[PDB]
Order: sequence, then structure tokens, then C-alpha cells
Amino acid sequence: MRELARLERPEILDQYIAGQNDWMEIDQSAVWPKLTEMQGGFCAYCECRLNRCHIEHFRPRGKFPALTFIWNNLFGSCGDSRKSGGWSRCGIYKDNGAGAYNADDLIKPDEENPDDYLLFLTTGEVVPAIGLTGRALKKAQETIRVFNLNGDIKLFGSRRTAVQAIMPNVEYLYTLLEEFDEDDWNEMLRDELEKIESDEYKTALKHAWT
Amino acid sequence: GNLLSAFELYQRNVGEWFEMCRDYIQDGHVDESGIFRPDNAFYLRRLTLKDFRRFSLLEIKLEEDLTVIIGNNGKGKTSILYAIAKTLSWFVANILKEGGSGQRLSEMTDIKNDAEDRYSDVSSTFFFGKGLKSVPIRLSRSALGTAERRDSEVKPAKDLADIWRVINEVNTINLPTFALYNVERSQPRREERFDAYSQTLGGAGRFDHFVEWYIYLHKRTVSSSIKELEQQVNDLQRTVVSVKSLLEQMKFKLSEAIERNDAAVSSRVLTESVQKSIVEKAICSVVPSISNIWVEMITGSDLVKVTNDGHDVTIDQLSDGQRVFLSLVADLARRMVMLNPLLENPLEGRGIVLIDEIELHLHPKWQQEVILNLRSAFPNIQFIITTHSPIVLSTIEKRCIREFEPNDDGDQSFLDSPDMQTKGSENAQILEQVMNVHSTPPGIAESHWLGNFELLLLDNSGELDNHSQVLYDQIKAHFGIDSIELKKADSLIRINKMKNKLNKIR
Amino acid sequence: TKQYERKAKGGNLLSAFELYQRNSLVGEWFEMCRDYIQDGHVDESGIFRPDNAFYLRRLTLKDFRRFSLLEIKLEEDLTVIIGNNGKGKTSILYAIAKTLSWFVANILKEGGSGQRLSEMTDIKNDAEDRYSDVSSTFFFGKGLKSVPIRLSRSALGTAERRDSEVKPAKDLADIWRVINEVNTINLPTFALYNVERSQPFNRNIKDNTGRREERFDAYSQTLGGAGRFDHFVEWYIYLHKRTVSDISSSIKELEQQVNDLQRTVDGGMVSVKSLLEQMKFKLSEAIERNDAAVSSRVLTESVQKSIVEKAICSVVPSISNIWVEMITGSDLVKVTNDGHDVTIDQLSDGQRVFLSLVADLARRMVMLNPLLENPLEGRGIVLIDEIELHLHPKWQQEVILNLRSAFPNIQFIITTHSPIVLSTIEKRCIREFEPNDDGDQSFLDSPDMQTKGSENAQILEQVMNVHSTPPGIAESHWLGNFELLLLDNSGELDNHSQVLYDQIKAHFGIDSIELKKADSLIRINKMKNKLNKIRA
Amino acid sequence: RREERFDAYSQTLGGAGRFDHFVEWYIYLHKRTVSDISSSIKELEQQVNDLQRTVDGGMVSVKSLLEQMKFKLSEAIERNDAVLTESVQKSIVEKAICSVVPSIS
Ligand SMILES: Nc1ncnc2c1ncn2[C@@H]1O[C@H](COP(=O)(O)OP(=O)(O)O)[C@@H](O)[C@H]1O
Ligand SMILES: [Zn+2]
Repeated sequence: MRELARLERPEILDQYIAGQNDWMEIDQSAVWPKLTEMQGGFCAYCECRLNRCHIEHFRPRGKFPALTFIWNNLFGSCGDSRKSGGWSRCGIYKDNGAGAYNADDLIKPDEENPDDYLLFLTTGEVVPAIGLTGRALKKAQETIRVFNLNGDIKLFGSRRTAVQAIMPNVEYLYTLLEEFDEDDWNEMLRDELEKIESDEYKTALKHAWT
Repeated sequence: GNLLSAFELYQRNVGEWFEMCRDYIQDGHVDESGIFRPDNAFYLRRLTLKDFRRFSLLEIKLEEDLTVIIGNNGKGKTSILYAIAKTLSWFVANILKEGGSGQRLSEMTDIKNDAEDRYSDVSSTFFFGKGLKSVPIRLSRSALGTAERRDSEVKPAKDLADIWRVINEVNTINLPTFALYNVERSQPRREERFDAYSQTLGGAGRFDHFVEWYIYLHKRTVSSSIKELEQQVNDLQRTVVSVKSLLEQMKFKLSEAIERNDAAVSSRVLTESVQKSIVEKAICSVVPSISNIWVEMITGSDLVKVTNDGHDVTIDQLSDGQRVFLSLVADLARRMVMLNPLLENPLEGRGIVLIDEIELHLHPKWQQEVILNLRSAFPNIQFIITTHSPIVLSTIEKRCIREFEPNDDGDQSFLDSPDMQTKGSENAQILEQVMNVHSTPPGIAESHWLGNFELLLLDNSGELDNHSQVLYDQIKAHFGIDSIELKKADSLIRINKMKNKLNKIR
Repeated sequence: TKQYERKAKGGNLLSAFELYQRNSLVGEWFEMCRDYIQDGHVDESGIFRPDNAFYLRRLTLKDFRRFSLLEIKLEEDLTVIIGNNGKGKTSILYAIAKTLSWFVANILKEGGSGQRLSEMTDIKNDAEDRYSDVSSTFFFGKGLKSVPIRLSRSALGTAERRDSEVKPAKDLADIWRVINEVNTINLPTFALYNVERSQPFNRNIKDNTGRREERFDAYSQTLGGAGRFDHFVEWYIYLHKRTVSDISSSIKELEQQVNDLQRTVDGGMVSVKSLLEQMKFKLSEAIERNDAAVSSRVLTESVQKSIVEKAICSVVPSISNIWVEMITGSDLVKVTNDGHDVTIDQLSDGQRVFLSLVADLARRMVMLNPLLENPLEGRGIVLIDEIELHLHPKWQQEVILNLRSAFPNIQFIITTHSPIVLSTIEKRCIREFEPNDDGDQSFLDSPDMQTKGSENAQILEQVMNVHSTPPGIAESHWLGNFELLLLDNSGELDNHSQVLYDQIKAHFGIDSIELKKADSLIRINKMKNKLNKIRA
Repeated sequence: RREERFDAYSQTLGGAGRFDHFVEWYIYLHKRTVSDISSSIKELEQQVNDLQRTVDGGMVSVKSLLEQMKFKLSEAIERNDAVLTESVQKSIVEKAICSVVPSIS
């Protein structure tokens, strides 16, 4: 899960007002390009490559009708409700699978940095970060539960596979700490971390490298 | 080039229309690969199930060549094959006899238990060339004790089958093969062309039938004008002690020639020697690790022998998996030869074949081979198969695969292809991405030790503390010094040590 | 004698029993035998454990079928036999089943005969000695560490006959039978489940003659290979009817009817005397059956029902509930399968076959272990051929765990060709069957690799000798070829390597494992080259 | 097994005999006798000789058959050349039956 840089509000959200208007009315192709700018064609919660995708309200439209055409509440999630099929993580699972949850105790990735709450073990699991107590632990534990970031085998399997593929390159770089001097080695680590902006499951790959 | 209109004109009247119908059925070409291709292909295009068993509504589009249906137990894979088989029974019945009746849906079992509208529908659409783009058939049944009965709609199946039957009666044509091979395949008068349709949609593929048939064909084919043969028989009879065996053989040949001569045009058949050769070739081409099959009588008992992985063995030396599969292929080949006498290669005939649990009783080794050569040997058959095997799926393109979602509560409208390409993929990936199973068993504690070990290393700034050492020793003790798990643990130690050293060099 | 007394006081079961038989301190010796059989403890997990366990330790086959000599050591809990040659694996299970027939026969009837070896099929065709032996050694606590049994058969016209040696098995079975006759004890379960268990279910179910209610019906057809799922259904419906009915109300009603009939005969109607005698007989029979049921110390039908239902629901993942519905003057067993209420005949073949196995086994255990709080914690030996038959991979990952949890004291001897099943089992439990061209093999080996908790891909390669990728598909070799090309061209993407890279990308996709591995190879080789240049 | 020597005692005092066992045993004997190539060569040699005599007697119609049989004989000889007890056993029984049973020649 990445810390996302939200910046500019698109023009179409000015027109539509809560109460009168419905999400069925608004055009979705108007909204996407700013989210694609924000996120980089990657899922907000799991960091899949987006292809089947939907606009996700972080607080849902039923419970919170105030936050229906508000730019802070919107996110590009993976999975497609329209298709005849079962999707079991992120936006779709938050509604259907997880069921009962407090919305306040979840990581909103535009506001908060995930890195302090979540840790990505190279065996493939996401866990609470080392040393959390009480409330911060509860947010980490519920973000993991409600977005189903372990419980989906497709996601877990895809994420493990990716990290395990690079672990030869991780071990080989840190051996050459010794013989290289600091300016050579710090340029190399910058160069590897440059690549993984364009890669799937980037936060998991980050924790493997650093 | 509408086939039904041409046939109607033929029935009312005449040679021109007959020829048009015959050419529509018989015309084809040999492609670049040397394979005969009918100009007008016959296949099942679409299937819809409404309130049938577990399905409230299901729609399936089928591939022309191969469709593999996958899912957990109780997802309805067998139900789908049953539905198709019952539909195909209407073609078979009407090819055999005018106004013949096919099979029907059960009022006890086949209606969905909580269907508000207490009836079930199986709707199928078949394709037969550009002249007959859509042949819709619907099988319907109302639940027991309902006042209002829903009628099946089968006339299009009957009409099409009538064309095959009538044209064949006048001039021999090639006919489509329909066969179902269910899980019961594993359970322990002369021949005539339409015996190929006997028990084709249940009871086909039984090892014992093959062996008996094969020995029979061998005995007949061990060791040609009728007038010339009659003259030879007469000359041999006049000579008749040592030539008595030869006379009996020649009398048999004469009787067979007369029978063939007397036999009707519709029931035209290839020689027993040719039939034998084609079946042998089919078996050897398709079945993993069988290069040759033959009959021996030199012990003094009739024994079918095979060359299995370069060793000549009795057929009773085959595993049950290999026997069952051999039986399936042999049976299919036999039917194809009987129904396609006019083709150079009768195995290039048309048809629809259904196979349930293709991997039944197969060791992983042979699972890797079984679908490699099925499509090569039978290029114009539409195969609709079910499997539980990731090894099988590793040999098949994703376009051929139709998967049920794991959390399907029987509502979903379409079966779809997996997102990942399966052909040439690792089995571990297919397990996780296609079959929704972890590569390691989650119920085993030892499966989590490496994860736990990593967490302990990260908690203690990368240094091997007392607790991490204990777990390391457990991993080493359990998996062994040469294990992949221990190597991963060692790797974690090395990386974390180096990371920590860097952190100190702040 | 004094010697028998010493051995018996030392804990020898046979000596104690011999003293019991001769004197029939008779009560003391009986109690010693009964305590040897019945004593046990509850472990820390809350599971009952007999103090004196019963299991098959060793099996030897001599000139049997394709085996000149084969020796197998079995585990107390679980042994799994793996290999291609399934006709030899099945022969091993058959040999065991025939031996187990001797215990079953003698528990049922004094001097009962088990099954014998065939002169035609069981003797190896090229045996010099022209006879066959099946030797088994059983264990029954520290008091009886070795119970040897040998089944033998000679060819026709041999100078000397080979007789079976079965007396130890008979002696042990006699202890169970005789002690049980005096005071009800728990008895061992023996069952074989072959590939035959996959048979179509005949729905129309037979009227209760009441053989199915008898305790020793648990041994009926127990080593036949299919089990009797039909018997389960009959027995289960019977249990249901008894639970809905009141018990001894028929006796009370019969008591009232006999009293009314007695008054009529006392009132001068001598014509009804014949009917009174018939009814008195019926009453006496009902009381006796009730008393025998009372004497057999058997569990209430309600409790029996509950135990079996729980077992089925626990072991069979798709089944959450099972019950009897009374409709149309015809009792139907229904199940909740995947959240939907269906008849047994509506179940998938995989579900039904597995249900049948567990149902049959649970029924037998409940009938044979009436004195245990959990009757499924009884003793016994169960043989299962091709346990993965009809099971999806997800079920294969749970099947052994579920069985072993439900039946903690049963010795399971099973065959499989599933790596997924093997991933849940320790290598010590695994015996590999790799025969020669003649079918002959001397010992069965544990694999070198630990299987429990290992990845299935590794088991495929290291245990089952199957590649992770299908060798007869070209695309399976592209990554290997790609790597070779990279290594040949000093780590730089040449025209050939680039083409293949593009092919991999086009075929497997941008987010494929294969492409990621290729990308990894490029990155590592580029870094290796940079290091080489710095060093130069 | 019907060819096992002690099968001769199988249901011997049961009253019916086992005529079914005879038939099976006789077919077995036949198959074994056909299979050995030297008797087949001798039989083929005899057939070739009989056919050659017919061709020499003016029946030109059987020349095609003679050529086929000569080819079969040459092939059999080429396949490795080698008395079967089974052949003798068969002959003994045939003679016995024909001698004792008047209507059977
Ligand atoms: N009439 C029915 N109503 C509801 N569910 C049914 C009915 N008949 C069968 N089923 C369900 O259908 C499933 C069996 O489908 P089947 O084709 O045998 O499965 P599989 O795909 O494993 O072969 C089970 O879940 C069973 O409960
Ligand atoms: Zn997502």
C-alpha cells in the first residue's frame, strides 16, 4: 500500500450535488484520468495492475451520502462489480465480504503513510509493523482484515511470487557493499528503487530492497 | 445455400436438390497440414440452463475444438455434461429411426429445489455451416405434481437428423459421432454400422469390450471377385485332407464377399483389416507410453500385448488409469471408423465427445501427456471435458478453460476464462491463480515457520537471538540441511545482517 | 499353575485368561483381563488413549503374486504407500485384509474361519518352493508385544502341505469375544475401502428386518471393499424413528393389552386363550429385547444419532447438516450441502463417495465402542485405496487431517498418487513402491525429502519424478532458453534474446511470473557486468 | 489352469465329467500347435506340395494361391527354424474319440 499524492479536484464534481443526483448519473470516464495521474494505473489498496477496475468510495454511499461527490473520498480500486463474477479483495470485499467494520480505523492512503502501520514480509504476508500498541495496531489489523490483503490467495500468491523473484538480486547487491565505495553502492540502490515505481506490488518490493 | 430448403424441395419432388444436400454434408478440403476439413462444420455453440439442478441461470459459450470446465466438487461440472448428453440423444434417436425419441429431464431431481417457477429448461444452439447457422433445441420439464406442464422443443434436432438419415439411405455419407464418457467407465448377430450409436451416450469405454472385440478382429483378419472366389471354392472342394483348412477359409471369404455384396448401401463399412489398423494407430498415437499393441496366441491363450515404455508386457500389466484411458480411445476410434467410411482417415470425421474427469486414476506423469495428442488424433471432434488437475491445465490454452468462481452460490450468469495463461505455466501458479489453492498446506504449522522466523529476525534488528535460533534449529531439524526452506532462512539471515551493518554505517 | 500365576501377575494377558478359563480368584483374573482391554487415559488434548494399543507392526510377503520376498514396517498411526504400479499397491492391501478377516471371524464365532490364499492366483508363478506365505505381526500393549499370524498355501501335488498358522490371532480374538460375553467391552474396528466404493447409489431402501440394529452387524461386509452405505441409511432412519417414538410404550401398551386379554380369559371367553399366549410371548420378547439392549450397555439412539451427524459434518466439508425427513409414507435422508438442502442422490459423486466412507466408518465405530464417551476414539485398522479419488485439490489438502482428527486411535494404511495429499504427511509415514521389470521388490523406502509442509512443486520433482512444467510444450522451455542466450552473449540482450523476450511477453503477458523472472535475469546480469567492468 | 497336470483330478468323481474343461483344453492345444513354426512349416510344406500337384494336374486357377503359399513358406523358413508334445497329445485324443465314437470320423 502506497502513500498517494492527491492534488487537484476535477471540474465535473462541481456540478453534481448530494441528495438530488445519483452515482448512476455521473460519467466515470471524466473522473478516471486524475485518479490514473494520482495512482499510476495501480490499485489504491493492494497495488495490483489495474485492468478490471471501479471508482471506490472509501466511506460507502449508503452509510455516508454526504461524501458522494467529494474528491477526497474517491479511489481507483481493482475488481469490477458489473461483471458476472466473484471478486474478493479491496473495494468489493470492503462492502460485501468484510461486512461489519468501523470506517474510522482504516488506513486512508491519501491522508496517512501506510509504511509506519504495515510491514511486508518476503514470505508474502502483510503484518502490523514492529512495535504497535492499542489504536495504531487496531488500524493495521483492520486494514489487513477489511481489504483481505492476505485472505485472497490470488493476491497473496501474486505478491509472494514477485518478491521471491527479486530476492537473488537483493542478496547479490548487499554482498558488493564491501568492495564498492559508498557513492557507487548508493547510486546502485537508487537505480534499483527507480525501476520499482513502474512495477506491480511496489511497497512489498520496497521492503525487500531497503 | 440453405440446407433445409434444399431438402424440403427434395422431399416434395429432384436429382439436383439431392446432390446439393449431399454436397453440403460431404464436401470438404485438405488443409496445408494434410488434414481433411469439412466445408460445413457441426458443433455446439451455446448452452443455457434455467432452474436446472443448482443453476438458476447459466450461459456457456463453447469452443469449436476444446472446452475444459473446472471448479470445486459440487459446482455442477457433471450436470453440464449430462444436460448436453440428453440434448444429443435426440439427434442419435432420429438418425436411427424416423420420429425416434431421445432422453428427458427428471421431474424428481433435475428441477432446482428452490425454483419458484417449478420447471427447468436446457436450451442448446447448434451450428452446421453457413447454410444452417442456428439449430436451437430446448429440453423442458415441470416439477412433479405441477398442474401446468412445459413442453420440450425438439423439432429442429429431428429435422437435421432426418437430413442425415434420408440422404444416407439413398447414398452412403459420413455421420457425426456423439459420445459421453462418464466416471462409470472405470467400473468393472454380426456388427453393423449403426451399432456405433449403441450406448454412445452412456456405457461406452469399457476395457473388456475392447479386448474381446480386438481378439475377435485379430482372429478374423488372420489370413477377390465372387465368381473367381466361387470358382476357387469349387476347385478346392473337388480336390478335398491337407487342403480342408484352406477350403474352409475360402468359403468364409466367399460368404463375407456375398454378404458385403448383399449388404445395403447405407451400411457400407471398411474391411476388418483396415478397421484394426486405424484403431491400433489411434491407440499408439494417443495413449501415453504405448508404442505398439498386438494379439498373441502362442502361450495357448489369447493375450493382448503392448509395448509400454519400450517393454513388451501383457495388457494386465497396465495400471488401471492407463487401461481406462486405452479403453476410451479405442472405443471412440471404433465408432469413428464405423461412421466415416468415405474418409481417407475416418478419425477426421465430425462429432461431439464429452469426457468427465479425464485424469481419472492417472498418475501425474501421464496427466502431463493425455490432452497433447487427443486433438491431433481427432482434429474435427468438439471435446467438452471436466478436470481437477493443474497438471492437465498446464497443457491447455486459457481460451479453452471455463472456470467457476470459488464463492459461486449458483446465481452467476456466465462461466469465463482464467486471467492467466495456463499453457506452459508452473503448476504452483495454476494452483493459486486458477484453482484458488495455496502451494503449501495452510493447516500445517511447519508451513508458517519461515514466515515466523522472518518476523523474529525483523523484531531483533536482524540479529539471531535465542528465540530466532531455536526456530532456525527447528527448521533445520525438520526440513533438513539441504532443504529449500533452510536455504531461504540462511538467505534471510545473510540479508538482514548486511542491512543492519549498513544501518550502523549511518 | 504357579508359572501362569507369575506371568499373569507380571501383566501377561494370555496367562491371566488361561487362569480365568481353568477356574471357571476367578473374579480377579477376569477383572485383570477386562482392565487390560478397557483401561486408558485422557491426554492433554482431551482425547481418550487406550493404555494397550492395537496395531499392525509388520507384514512379510513370500512368493506371493509378483513378490518373491517383500517386507513392510507399518506406523502405529498412518502409513501411506506411493508408486506408479497400483496393481502391487493393491496386492499389499488385499494381503492385509485377508489377515484381518481372521480376527473378525473369531470375534463373531468361536473357531470362525477367515479368508484363505488362492492356489491359482496368490502363488507366484515361478516360485521354486511352489508355496506362498503372508506373515503379519500385531501388537497389543506391553503384555502382548507380538501376535504373529501366517497365511500359507501350497501348490497342488506338492510333497508337503503348507498350513496357515492362525492360533495366536484366534486366541486374542477369543479374549475379546469371551470377556465381551460376560461384560460389555469396546471392540476393534476393521475396514477396507477399495476403489469399488465409487458405485451409483440405489435410492429405494429396504424394510427393517432389524439385523441392522444388532451390534455385530458392524462386522458385516467390513472387509468387502465398498462398505455398506445402504446399511447406514437403513440404520440411520431406524435411529430416527426410535428417537421420535417413545421406548417401552409398546411394552406398556403390550402390558396393558395382555392385562385386558387376561381379564377376558378370566371372564369365561376360552376362545381367546390362543391369542393371549401369542401376546404374552410378544410381551416377553419385547422385554427381553429391551433387557438385552439394556444388558448390551448400548448408547441411546438419540446420542448415537448425534455422534454420527457431528462426525459426518466435521469430516465432509460441503455437508453442514444431515437429517431424516418424513414425507409421502417414505423416509428420506437429507443433507445441507453448500448451504442447500438436497437428497443424498442429488450429491456430486465426489461428495457422495466420501460421505459414504465416513458414514460407514462412524456407524461401525459407534456400534463397537458403546462405553467410550466419544465412540470414534476407539481402536482399529482401516485400509483405504486411492484416498484422493474424485477429490478437488482443496479437499486433498484437508482429507488426511480431517480423518485423523475424527478417528484419533485408528491405524490408517492408505494409497495415494497426490502430491497435495503428501504435503500434509511426514516422510516417516511414506513408503515408496518402485518395483523391477518382474514386479519384485525387497523393501519399501521412505523418501529423502521431508514432505509435510513442503511445496507441492518440490514434491512433484523430488518424490514423484515429475517436472513442474510440462516438457512436451515448447513454451515450457522458453525461460530456460532465454537464460542460456543471456549467458552466451555476456549478459546483453542480443537480437535473438530480445525476440525470445518479446515472445515470452506476448505469450505469458506483462504481469506474468515468467516475464518477471526474465526481467530479474536481465537486471542481475547487467549488474554482474557492471561489477566486472569496475574490477577491470 | 487346464494345462496344469493335476487338473486331470478336477471334479473327476463328481459324476458328470467336465466336458467344458475338455473343450477349453483342446482349443488350448490347438493354439499352441498352430503357433510353433516347424509344424506350421511342415504343414505349409505339405500344403505347398498339394497345391503344386494340383497346378501340375492342369488347374491353372490355383497358381496365384500356390505363389502366395510359397511366399508364406519362405517367410516361415526365414524366421528361425527348429517335436511338440502338445501336437502328439492332440493327435492321441483325436484318434481315441474317432475310434470309440462310431458316428464321429
Ligand atoms: N435439484 C437440485 N437442486 C439443487 N441443487 C442440486 C440439485 N441437484 C443437484 N444439486 C447440487 O448440484 C451439485 C452437484 O453437481 P455435480 O455436477 O454433481 O457437481 P460436480 O461439478 O462436482 O460434478 C451439488 O452441489 C448438489 O447439491
Ligand atoms: Zn486491489
